[PDB]
Amino acid sequence: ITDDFTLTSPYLGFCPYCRHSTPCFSPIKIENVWDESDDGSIRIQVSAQFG
Amino acid sequence: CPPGDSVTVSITSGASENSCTVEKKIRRKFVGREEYLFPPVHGKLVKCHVYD
Amino acid sequence: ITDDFTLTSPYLGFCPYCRHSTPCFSPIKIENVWDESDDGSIRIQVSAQFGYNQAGTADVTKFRYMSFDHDHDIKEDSMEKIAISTSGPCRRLGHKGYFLLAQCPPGDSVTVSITSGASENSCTVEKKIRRKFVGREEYLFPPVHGKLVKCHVYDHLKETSAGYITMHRPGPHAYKSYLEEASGEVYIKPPSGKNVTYECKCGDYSTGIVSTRTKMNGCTKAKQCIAYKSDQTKWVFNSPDLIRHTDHSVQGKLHIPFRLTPTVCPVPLAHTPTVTKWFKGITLHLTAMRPTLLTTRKLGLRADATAEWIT
Amino acid sequence: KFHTVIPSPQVKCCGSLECKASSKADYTCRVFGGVYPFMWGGAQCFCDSENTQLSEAYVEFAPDCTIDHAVALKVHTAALKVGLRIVYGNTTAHLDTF
Amino acid sequence: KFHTVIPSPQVKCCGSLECKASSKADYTCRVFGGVYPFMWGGAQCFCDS
Amino acid sequence: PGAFGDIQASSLDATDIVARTDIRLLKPSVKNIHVPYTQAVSGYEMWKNNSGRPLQETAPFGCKIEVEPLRASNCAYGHIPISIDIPDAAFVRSSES
Amino acid sequence: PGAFGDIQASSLDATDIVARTDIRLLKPSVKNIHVPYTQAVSGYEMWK
Amino acid sequence: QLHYTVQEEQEHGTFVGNIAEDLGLDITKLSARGFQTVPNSRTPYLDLNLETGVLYVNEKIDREQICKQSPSCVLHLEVFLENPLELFQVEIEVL
Ligand SMILES: *[C@@H]1O[C@H](CO)[C@@H](O)[C@H](O)[C@H]1NC(C)=O
Ligand SMILES: *[C@@H]1O[C@H](CO)[C@@H](O)[C@H](O)[C@H]1NC(C)=O
Repeated sequence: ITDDFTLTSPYLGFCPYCRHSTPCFSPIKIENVWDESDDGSIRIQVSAQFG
Repeated sequence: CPPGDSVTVSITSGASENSCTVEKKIRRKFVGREEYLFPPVHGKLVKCHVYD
Repeated sequence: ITDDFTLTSPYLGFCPYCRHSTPCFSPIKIENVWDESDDGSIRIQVSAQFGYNQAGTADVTKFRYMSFDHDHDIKEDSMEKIAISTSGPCRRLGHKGYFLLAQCPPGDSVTVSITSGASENSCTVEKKIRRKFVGREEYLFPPVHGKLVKCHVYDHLKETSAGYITMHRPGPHAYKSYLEEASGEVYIKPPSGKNVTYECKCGDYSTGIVSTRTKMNGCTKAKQCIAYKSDQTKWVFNSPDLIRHTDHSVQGKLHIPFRLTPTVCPVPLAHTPTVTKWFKGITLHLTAMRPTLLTTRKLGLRADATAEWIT
Repeated sequence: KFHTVIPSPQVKCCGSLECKASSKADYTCRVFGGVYPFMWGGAQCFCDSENTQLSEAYVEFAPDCTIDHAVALKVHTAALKVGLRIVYGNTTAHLDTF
Repeated sequence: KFHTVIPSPQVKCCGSLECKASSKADYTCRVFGGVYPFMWGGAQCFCDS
Repeated sequence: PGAFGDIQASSLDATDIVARTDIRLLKPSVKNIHVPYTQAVSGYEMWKNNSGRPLQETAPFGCKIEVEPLRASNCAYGHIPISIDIPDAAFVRSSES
Repeated sequence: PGAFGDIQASSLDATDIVARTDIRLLKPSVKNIHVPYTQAVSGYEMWK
Repeated sequence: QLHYTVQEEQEHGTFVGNIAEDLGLDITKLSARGFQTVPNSRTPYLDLNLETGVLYVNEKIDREQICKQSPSCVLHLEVFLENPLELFQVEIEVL
């Protein structure tokens, strides 16, 4: 296990939509959306690194 | 966010713009019986499982 | 045939649903909507020329206006202020002359509107626009893996036609602010140096040309003489809220843009069913997440075909 | 799918009109009387309800029917053709015959 | 409710690449000959088809 | 008026377009000028709603049905007799077999 | 594949995860590198 | 899937990058396999030579206009062929 975050890096994904309705390369590829809360919450995994 | 069919995420700068959508069937959900839209102020307190 | 936009002018329409939900005369009246493409792109025909300056010298950031005035003149404004809407905003992606093209979400009305802050207006009509697909499996947005079927979509190219239009001579358009009646007679007040006709029949029929000279006659009512400006040069499409000229024959013809052409078009593939074997019959255990067509037929003399959309 | 074109209405100031016969696709005309039409600048005539307007309408094809039309046919007496593949004594041949 | 997890595809430039058999949950592994993959910079493999 | 076939033409760019579609005018009431009308539903799109299944999945005996010459290609029924004129040079002697 | 008992395990976090969910791969038709696949619907939520 | 970079303030007829040799196509088969552009992805600043597959520039590429039209400041194009029915993207990034 680790949390030393300076040892990782973001990457480019490949998304089926883009800004203008075509599949193109993008740095904000969404990998997974998990939707099993009880007030409508949503956990998104992207390819970039927030925070 | 409200229910829909896709989940979009986008940066809105102007120095760069991208977006990426997957289709994901989001619909609203309730707890127990008596389907509702906003949690009331007068009600019974039951057990939920929410995210932190 | 022709494409000379230094010779046609925009005109005021009569839109059935203005911004105040009341039918008013508006320079942004839309007249036809076409939605037969497979990509959700529509083609709106407005009564204000797009992509041209005031004389019509084809720059791609200004549009002719046909303003409201006591006088009768045309003007122009920046292209950035035209927004198309059905059920939320949508995306302009072409304009030439009258027509323009946009890809808009499924709603029920079609709105175009200038968004200035000086002479702001809108105009809506009703049109059952909704989302369509190609093939046999239904989809939300086109996939990243599957077959390549051929679907027909609109060009975004300006200089392609699939169309034809009739454009002819303009009609007489009288005003009531060309007149004053401060005494028992009436006086014609033309604009500043124009040739203004009249056809007044109080007593007996009259005509003539008046160039900024207050004329009277033996006439006592304020509404028995009309007077319209005499230009008769520009051309207007036969919209049903104009008066025809006494000739009303074809003078020129213009291009409808945005040809409907064939193109290749990706489609999803579905999960191939597993099949159990029993006596003179298959049982196919099969999944889908969206409505997907299954059809079967025997290979004998009776086909006995079935078809159902399973979900 | 058709396309209703409607040409601009003809108004005769303080007179009378009548329609002829045309030959366009579903021509339909009938006159009126007692109108008093207004434009953006009103009072488009000069006598109180003594005049007529005309009203004509017809149809033609759409500008998308060059892709979206439907060709009606009338078939009879189909005659069959067969492509064969004859091989005799390790020597093949390909034939197409009626 | 399960969670289908796909690791990154191995690509070998003009050499046959068969895969082993492991004991994870529902392992499945097939080869595909004739690829020519593209990243953001094209031609990720130097050996045509 | 109101079924398949209320527009007729020889070709699509022809001029002898004949049609009836129940277009009847109405008397205008409002002071602004326009022309009101009413018309039946386009029978072409009414056919297009509930056309049914095409005959690429209803034809008996199982055959692909092409369009551009209107074939009914490659299905199977009956027996066809033929007779083959074999050249006699492709034979061998019974004193050789 | 397609009903309850789709994936099984003795404990919750143990590595004896016997499973069968009818996963099949597909040959990719786009020049971009990705791995297409189709799969049976989740058995536990169809039971749910 | 391609990626090209056109330079700023380009004139007419300047060669940017060639497509047909990149993806294993022949010159005489381009007219046979129905080589056109996809109508939706066409750009006014780039026409195309349909016989050898080279990609020149039609109008004078102004950066501040299309940077604004597209705040990424890029360009997009798709071409297709019809005898095996394949499609592939071509991206152009003006700098
Ligand atoms: C008005 O008409 C006269 C001829 O009747 C012409 O000489 C004059 O130039 C016209 N005025 C304008 C402003 O066009
Ligand atoms: C073809 O048939 C002839 C006689 O029918 C025989 O002699 C010959 O060996 C055969 N060809 C081959 C390749 O075996």
